[PDB]
Amino acid sequence: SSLHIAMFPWFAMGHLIPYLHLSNKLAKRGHKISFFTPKKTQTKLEQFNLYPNLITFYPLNVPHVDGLPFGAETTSDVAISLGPILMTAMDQTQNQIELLLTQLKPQIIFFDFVFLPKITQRLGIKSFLYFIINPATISYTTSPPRMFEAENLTEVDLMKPPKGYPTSFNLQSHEAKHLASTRKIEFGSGIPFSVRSYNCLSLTDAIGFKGCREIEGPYVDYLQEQFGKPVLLSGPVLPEQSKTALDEKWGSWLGGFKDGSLVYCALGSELKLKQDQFHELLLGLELTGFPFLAILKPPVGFETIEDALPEGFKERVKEKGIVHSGWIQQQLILEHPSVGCFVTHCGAGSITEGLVNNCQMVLLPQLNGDYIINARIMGRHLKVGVEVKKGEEDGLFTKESVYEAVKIVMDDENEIGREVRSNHTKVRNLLLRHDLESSCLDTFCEKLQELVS
Ligand SMILES: O=c1c(O[C@@H]2O[C@H](CO)[C@H](O)[C@H](O)[C@H]2O)c(-c2ccc(O)c(O)c2)oc2cc(O)cc(O)c12
Ligand SMILES: O=c1ccn([C@@H]2O[C@H](COP(=O)(O)OP(=O)(O)O)[C@@H](O)[C@H]2O)c(=O)[nH]1
Repeated sequence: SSLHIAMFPWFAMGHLIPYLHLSNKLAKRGHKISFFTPKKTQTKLEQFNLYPNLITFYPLNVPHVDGLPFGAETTSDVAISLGPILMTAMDQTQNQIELLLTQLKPQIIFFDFVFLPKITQRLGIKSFLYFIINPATISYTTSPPRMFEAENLTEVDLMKPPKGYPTSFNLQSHEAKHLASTRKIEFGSGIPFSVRSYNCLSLTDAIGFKGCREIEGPYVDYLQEQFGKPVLLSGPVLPEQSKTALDEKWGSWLGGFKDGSLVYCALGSELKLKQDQFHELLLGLELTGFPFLAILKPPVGFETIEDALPEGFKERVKEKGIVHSGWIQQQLILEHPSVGCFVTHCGAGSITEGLVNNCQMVLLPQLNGDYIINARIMGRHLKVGVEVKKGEEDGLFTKESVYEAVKIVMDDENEIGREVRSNHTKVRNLLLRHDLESSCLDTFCEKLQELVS
């Protein structure tokens, strides 16, 4: 029988988009989806709704919170430092969420962040905490062994995995320092960041993650053993095709370059670089001599790309490089045959989009636990990309380190480049295997049915 599932993702494009990809896959199997979205953002989401008769959007008014910029609805609307205020606004949607659940009466609600399970169990609805970040990240920072240390968890503590963690990788000093401090910072309604997610993990009926057994399996197993409740896998949430073909302006421009010759660089929809690293990144791309398309916000303190470019940059790169601030159809750009290299901030959505395509991956994780852990897994475990080197204590890169990583992967005679290409091909063949995503969804839907039994 078909399930009625409500979707309540965090107010961020990197959560809304894969939640909607998954919504489409579930609607193809006959399930009815009630998709909760901030009101103005719904217009930008319609392009991803392939089953409008089964997936219905329900708008949420993002409430005012002192400090939240007027009209803001997603993390793409606010500086990263204002994310906690947007979380307070999510928390404050509780009244309109309660109303929606009582009228719509879904069997299950998928959610982020809102530690909701008390309301749903009052209403006889099953709560499902559904992550689109890596379960390796949650396992590393939010498993019970980490939370019982409370404020005694130091940077030295975070240089080791928690007890029982299933794999090994290394963090740099500045990364463990970042994890140790930001963990304690309030993220919405006075709740420390890791406490919030741990409360969600503890109070929800079941947990799910984007991913497959072959890659995410050890982490989901560890989390199931630690929290003693089902931790499901949805499959890798392969991107669905959009109803909008590639913008002719980009299609024309990309089509002027030889196959596999262009370096595409994008650091997602949320973050802004500081000027000095913006300069180092752009000079590093220029040094390679390959054509490039860099999708970047103007750096901190600047309002236009033009004002922040290194001196003489436009004049030198001419028509071979574009640095662009606006939202583009990244999934369609990565499919274009001109693209030979993807310099990625290692957001989990961008990683999936890179892996299912042919571009060589250069890993430039920004300062966020999931980006860093995705980068270590991709660079050291799957070995599908080359990571740009950062200073151990300062977390900064040089233009020469960007140049070096791109040069390695784009050099047909470089054996590291050939290696990461071969490994990437193996991972793409896995993720696109004719029965991989379907058998993940088969198991996923069987366990959701068990949950509502
Ligand atoms: O990046 C992490 C992350 O997601 C991001 O969190 C950012 C906070 O600044 C932004 O909000 C951003 O948009 C969002 O994607 C979540 C998270 C997601 C969904 C949940 O339901 C939830 O409970 C937790 O947990 C983490 C836990 C870590 O220890 C380290 C991490 O790096 C993350
Ligand atoms: O200009 C842009 C920026 C991002 N994306 C998409 O937005 C999502 C970003 O998710 P990810 O986890 O990679 O990064 P975030 O933006 O959340 O840091 C992915 O599906 C990207 O394809 C896009 O289409 N155009």
